[PDB]
Amino acid sequence: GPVWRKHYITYRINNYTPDMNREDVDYAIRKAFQVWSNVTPLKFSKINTGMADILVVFARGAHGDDHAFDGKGGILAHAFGPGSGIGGDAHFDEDEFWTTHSGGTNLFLTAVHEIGHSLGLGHSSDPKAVMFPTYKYVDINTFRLSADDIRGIQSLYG
Ligand SMILES: O=C1NC(=O)[C@](CNC(=O)c2cnn(-c3cccc(F)c3)n2)(C2CC2)N1
Ligand SMILES: [Ca+2]
Ligand SMILES: [Ca+2]
Ligand SMILES: [Ca+2]
Ligand SMILES: [Cl-]
Ligand SMILES: [Zn+2]
Ligand SMILES: [Zn+2]
Repeated sequence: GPVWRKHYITYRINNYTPDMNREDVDYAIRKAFQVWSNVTPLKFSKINTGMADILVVFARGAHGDDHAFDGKGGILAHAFGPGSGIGGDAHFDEDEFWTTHSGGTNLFLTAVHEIGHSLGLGHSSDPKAVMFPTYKYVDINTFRLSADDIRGIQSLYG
């Protein structure tokens, strides 16, 4: 698959989940981008106007792309690999209950996984990997990418 042919990447939060405080949503997303920028040459910037590379969206059901969300449970989010338009964008299922910790589905951890896809990673067979298919909560205070994750992203971006 493709990679981003540039190191300065922008994101915009299209809309905010009513589940969380807006500042917590901003924080979770910013910290998620930071995870990946720490291990790559990529720099992520939040923009408030115009078209961003990565649009962050909360939506439910069929929401205008090829893939409808499915209510509470099952699919938590999806994202599109590098490219123009919908490429890079990360969509979070509003039928989930997004939380700062483990009360519902953790937005930070979900966002790390989705951003990985936005940057061109597929899934990992390592259960320790953030790119493993199955969501599970981990202590976010001790959160780190696996060796499988770091190798994955550095093979794409150095
Ligand atoms: O992005 C996606 N890839 C997929 O295969 C689906 C299903 N998976 C999920 O909804 C999802 C979201 N986050 N996590 C997760 C996993 C492991 C650790 C972690 F921190 C978060 N899994 C599918 C394409 C709809 N969406
Ligand atoms: Ca895009
Ligand atoms: Ca769902
Ligand atoms: Ca919700
Ligand atoms: Cl919580
Ligand atoms: Zn979507
Ligand atoms: Zn995935």
